[PDB]
Amino acid sequence: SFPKYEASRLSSLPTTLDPAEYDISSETRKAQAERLAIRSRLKREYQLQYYDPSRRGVIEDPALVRWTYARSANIYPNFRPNTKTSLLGALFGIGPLVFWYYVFKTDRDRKEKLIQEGKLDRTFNISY
Amino acid sequence: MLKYIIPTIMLMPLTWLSKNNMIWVNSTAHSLLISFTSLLLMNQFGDNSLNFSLLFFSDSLSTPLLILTMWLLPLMLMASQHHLSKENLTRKKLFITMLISLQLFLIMTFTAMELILFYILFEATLVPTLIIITRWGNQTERLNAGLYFLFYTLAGSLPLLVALIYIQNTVGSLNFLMLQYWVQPVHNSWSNVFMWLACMMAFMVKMPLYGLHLWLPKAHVEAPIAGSMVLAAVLLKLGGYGMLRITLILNPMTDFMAYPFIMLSLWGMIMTSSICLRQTDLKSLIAYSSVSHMALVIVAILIQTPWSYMGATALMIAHGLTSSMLFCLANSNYERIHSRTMILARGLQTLLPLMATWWLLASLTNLALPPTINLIGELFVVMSTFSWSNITIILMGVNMVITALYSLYMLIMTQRGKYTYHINNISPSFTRENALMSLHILPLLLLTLNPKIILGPLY
Amino acid sequence: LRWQEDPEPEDENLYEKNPDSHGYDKDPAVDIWNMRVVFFFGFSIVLVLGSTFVAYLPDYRMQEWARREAERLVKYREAHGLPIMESNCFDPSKIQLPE
Amino acid sequence: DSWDKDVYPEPPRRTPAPSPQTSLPNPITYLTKAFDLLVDRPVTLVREFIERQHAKNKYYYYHREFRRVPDITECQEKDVLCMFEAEMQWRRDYKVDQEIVNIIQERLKACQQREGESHRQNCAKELEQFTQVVKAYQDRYHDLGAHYSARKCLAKQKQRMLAERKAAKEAAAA
Amino acid sequence: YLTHQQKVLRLYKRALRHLESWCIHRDKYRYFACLLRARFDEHKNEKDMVKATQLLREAEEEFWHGQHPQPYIFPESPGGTSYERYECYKVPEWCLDDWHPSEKAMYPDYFAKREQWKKLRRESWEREVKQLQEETPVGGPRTEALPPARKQGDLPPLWWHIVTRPRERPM
Amino acid sequence: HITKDMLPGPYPKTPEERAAAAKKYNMRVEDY
Amino acid sequence: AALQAILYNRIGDIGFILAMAWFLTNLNTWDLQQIFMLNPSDSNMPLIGLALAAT
Amino acid sequence: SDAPPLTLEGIKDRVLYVLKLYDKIDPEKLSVNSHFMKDLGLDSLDQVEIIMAMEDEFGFEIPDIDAEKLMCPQEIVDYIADKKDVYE
Amino acid sequence: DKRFLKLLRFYILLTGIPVAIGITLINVFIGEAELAEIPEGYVPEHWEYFKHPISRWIARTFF
Amino acid sequence: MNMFSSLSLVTLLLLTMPIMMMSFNTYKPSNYPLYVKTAISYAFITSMIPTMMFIH
Amino acid sequence: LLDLIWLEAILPKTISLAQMKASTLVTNQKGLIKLYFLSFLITILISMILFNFHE
Ligand SMILES: C[C@H](CCC(=O)O)[C@H]1CC[C@H]2[C@@H]3[C@H](O)C[C@@H]4C[C@H](O)CC[C@]4(C)[C@H]3C[C@H](O)[C@]12C
Ligand SMILES: [Zn+2]
Repeated sequence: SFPKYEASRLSSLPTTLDPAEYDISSETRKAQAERLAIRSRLKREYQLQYYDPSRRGVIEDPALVRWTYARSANIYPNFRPNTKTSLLGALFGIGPLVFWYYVFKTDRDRKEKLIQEGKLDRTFNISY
Repeated sequence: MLKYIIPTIMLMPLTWLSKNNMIWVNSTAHSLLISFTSLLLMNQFGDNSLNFSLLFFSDSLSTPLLILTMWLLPLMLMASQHHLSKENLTRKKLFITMLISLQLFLIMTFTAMELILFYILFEATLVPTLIIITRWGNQTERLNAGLYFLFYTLAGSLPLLVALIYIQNTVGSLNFLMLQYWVQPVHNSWSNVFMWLACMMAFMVKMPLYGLHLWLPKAHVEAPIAGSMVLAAVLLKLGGYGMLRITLILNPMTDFMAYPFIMLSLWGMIMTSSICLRQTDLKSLIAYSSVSHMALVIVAILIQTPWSYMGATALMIAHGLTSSMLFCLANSNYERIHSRTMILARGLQTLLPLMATWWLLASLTNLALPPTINLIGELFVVMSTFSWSNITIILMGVNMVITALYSLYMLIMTQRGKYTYHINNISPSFTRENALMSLHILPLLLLTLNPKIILGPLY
Repeated sequence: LRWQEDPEPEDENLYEKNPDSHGYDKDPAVDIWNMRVVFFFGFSIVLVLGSTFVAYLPDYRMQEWARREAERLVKYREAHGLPIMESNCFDPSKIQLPE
Repeated sequence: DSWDKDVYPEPPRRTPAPSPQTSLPNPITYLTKAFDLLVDRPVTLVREFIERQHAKNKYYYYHREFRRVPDITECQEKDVLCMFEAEMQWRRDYKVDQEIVNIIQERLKACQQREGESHRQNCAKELEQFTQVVKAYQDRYHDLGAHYSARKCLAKQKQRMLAERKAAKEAAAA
Repeated sequence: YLTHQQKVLRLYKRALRHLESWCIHRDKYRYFACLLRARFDEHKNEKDMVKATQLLREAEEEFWHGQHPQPYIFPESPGGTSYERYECYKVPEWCLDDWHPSEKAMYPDYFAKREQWKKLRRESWEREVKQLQEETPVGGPRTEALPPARKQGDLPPLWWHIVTRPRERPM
Repeated sequence: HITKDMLPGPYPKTPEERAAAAKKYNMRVEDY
Repeated sequence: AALQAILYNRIGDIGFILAMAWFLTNLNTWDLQQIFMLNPSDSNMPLIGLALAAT
Repeated sequence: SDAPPLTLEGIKDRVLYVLKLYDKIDPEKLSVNSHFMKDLGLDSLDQVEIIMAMEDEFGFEIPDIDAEKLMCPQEIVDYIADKKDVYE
Repeated sequence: DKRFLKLLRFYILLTGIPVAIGITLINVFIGEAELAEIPEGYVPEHWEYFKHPISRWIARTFF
Repeated sequence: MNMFSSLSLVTLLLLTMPIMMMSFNTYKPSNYPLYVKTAISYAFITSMIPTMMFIH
Repeated sequence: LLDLIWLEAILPKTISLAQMKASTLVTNQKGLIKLYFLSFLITILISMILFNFHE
């Protein structure tokens, strides 16, 4: 009796239970060899100028430039006003504003009427 | 007000006629003397403002802003000494000339008694501001930032010019002393709904208001050190200051025309504050923080109550001495590693022990830690808005929680943690950098002893 | 190449040529004096004398005067058995209401 | 010599006499003597030295008194030289009336502490005065907004008077 | 990757530490320590790929269902209480170039020998660069392992950041 | 120094663009 | 852990700001001496604010 | 931290001590360069338990990637000396 | 970092000590003023409505 | 009351003395831990006199 | 979405885009004397007929 472990985006599937990690062929093994190839090709480019004694500065990291350039300055050029963007924009953008306008219009109007009729307790309210 | 205009002009003859290795020493010395003499404007009385002549007056709203404006010119000269070391002598002189011109227009903007003179000088602080950003920036995006900055302001200022001229013809004058005793209620009609927007829109783009705020993340990020400090300390308060004066001739229509603007600001705080948590650029994070704090200022002015106007002044002065410090602290890192990304240079509390203390004080003030003047300003606004509507506590409270997350998060990411291994040029902090932060934080804490001098005219 | 452009100049560490540098200028004679004016006028003249000047300002916005004034009125008001504070700011004998 | 006793009332003191009933010593009595000898006595000597210095050079600061002037109700419309006189005076009354309320709030707050657990009953006189001056203040200096002016205050009074004199007709004409 | 031979060993070591948590006591723990070892010996000799993998794959399912929710973690291991407790004192060695002469004259011997190490590093650099170029394949390194020095007068390539690392207890 | 070609950009459509992008980000055409 | 404590304390401080606002508006004071003397009868809101802060 | 400083001599004595108490290794034919596979006849499972015994002796884990690569008491002594920074 | 603090302390106290010394001497030997009723037919100068000697100096010399 | 007031305030100020001395560098290093501990002790005794006057 | 896309989409980007399009229509002329003067005729006929500028 070993109930299945059901994962989610907040509970990753353990590497020791993933089926793909127990069925291994030559073609699958080849990929791991080349993933480690790039993983080792970049290491030396870093370690050739990391260990240099005639260096006083920062090591430019293109992997970081691409990450931050994509996060800020490459969103609009890749935006199509489709239906997903349109509906979400209206719901997220203008949706909250409409909600709060009527929540405060109703309250103030209700609070206005009570003071008009003089049935609101304001005995000691002299700071506003 | 001629005792502060002529000396500020005389800096330019001093700057150009000085020796070639004393332009920074002379300019910094006599700017501080002008700042020292600025204290004479605290002669305010409880009933009548101080009226020097037909052109200039200084009540309690402008005295805190004049002193802050004149106290930054000495600091912006210190901050610019480094990245202008490898610069031609003549261009360095022109750079100082632009800074002195900006101070001259600002000291006159906050003192002008006529609203037309206010508009001319309120608009004249765009030429020197635009030239500093575009000429002496660093990124290619600086040119596109100057365009957004110029046209956002002018797209709203031109309608204002048509309202002030109209008001003079239909009232008789724009002198602010007269308008107190000659103002008449604004009848509710479609014609006046557009007079109201004309008078207010020109000042809600410089605050800035949420929605009309895309020029701030570009101007305050691509601008040099001197431009950013003045931009987020002295040029955002022009809109807030202008509204405090222009809403004198907009009652009772201000009661029902402020709903679309309060809601934008109340929900603009949460939105912009949330955007801080997920920023990769350290300068940008400090740029969005300004929008969040100024949204309290806009709501404070609209609700038109004594407790909002008092806190509104405090939030403007306190924010100026906090944002300016944060930019200077963020720039100290940028003058060593040469990359604005926040996650690149981590663990700096093990290499720069004293500089990790200024971050803390600046960060502590940003999150409104009592009893600093940031808290007094924010507390008062949170009291006035509660009377306006009880439910406002839900929105105002959420901002305080989020504001603590991104202020301390910035502290943790850059300072705490494990230092970067391949960053091997983190030189010890200079005296110049340390003196720059001290002049930001020491004034910001002494005011807590005597806060009455930053609470505006209602006090 | 696409043009004859100078190579990016390496950063200069100001602590090398002048280990006692204050960070202001590359000329040791200039650097010391720049620090002195920043420290002297900035701190001694503005943040010490300035703090004293603000502390000892004459009564600011006559806040104190209103205190003595009120004490006089409260004494007078209670001595003669009048209300401490009226509910009308302007005497309702100089007002002519509509109709 | 000190603050006027009429503005800030203080009930008469009632100090119980000591009633020891044990042979053990009283640490408070001894510590009081030590305090009066190693602390209180030196302080008095220095103050008397400082007090005598002020006697050599004595001078006065006077209380500013404002001659009263016509109020806004006596000012023609758009006559700034008269509205200015009436508005500035009205403001000095706004500042003073605030202090009048503050002095009452000290009295109320003082009584509660002095009365200890019996504050509900023995401070009713102070509380009643507070409920009055607050009502008066709220009538003449409330809901005027941030741009308060004599004109708006007069408008509020002329509005309340209309309701007061209007509502009376229906009630009084029974 | 992890060969099937390596997987069991990791599953054995990790199956003992967790089993140690439940038992706590030495007497009880040793009793079931032997029993666990037997279950690995009763099938170790089999050399069938399908049967071998299935048992290992099936054993992990049992392991997951029985893992202690709060396994013992060493004080300075990943996730432990003292992990990284002393990262705030490991100052990089290059910080000593920025010292003032006043605070270098207090340690004349250490800064005299440091020059010896500094002089050595400059002399041994060009040799290390050359050594890697020839032995590096045409494409590039295909594994993460440096070659040792291959003659007198040389130091192993890329040695400065493995030799001069901060001590585990700087202060 | 980062050149234009070594930055993110528009969504690829053709397999050569996918293969070219996988080299830009230092990955493999099978994982990118 | 350090940031977590700030986050939870700040959430509670919403109740603390709520109570100050209510006392100032409905009693015109922050001192405890005056709050006790005026002894509000409708006090579900200010006291729930303190209860939130206490949590 | 107010604890005795490990020494190259001290570590070597304790590595051999644990092995000499293991009831699968003849004490007399155990030396400082005794391979556990050939020179002593122990499979890979036994080497896993030997590592666990050593770390319990010193109270600091050795990773799996490195643990399998130690098959000699000298290697154990050197590895511990490298983690604790022993130079004498 | 230490050198910066020494300069800040030195200059804060460069004028701090005389100001602390000067303020004390004024209070001990010149003291405050006393409140008096305005004599009949007398118009006090505008710097004769404040208490502290230092404040009356600001009123007379600057404001 | 004369003594009750003075001894209640001196408890608070005494605790701020170590901070003030350390700020302007008016202390001796290597002894601060024993300095701050001693200040608490004398602050504990000074707090008792107000307490005893309350009990009585 | 609400800061880098839509608030950019509505006011700044679309207003600028319209100006670029209009500038093309006004400046995409062919430099013909024949085509310019033929338009002057249309303006006068429009003025006299549609708007009555002749009166
Ligand atoms: C009294 C206390 C411990 C005495 C003891 O346990 O033997 C000692 C330890 C270090 C001392 C302090 C340091 O010597 C630094 C200061 C030097 C002077 O004694 C004045 C106070 C001063 C701050 C001292 C007060 C006190 O005497 C201290 C605090
Ligand atoms: Zn640099």
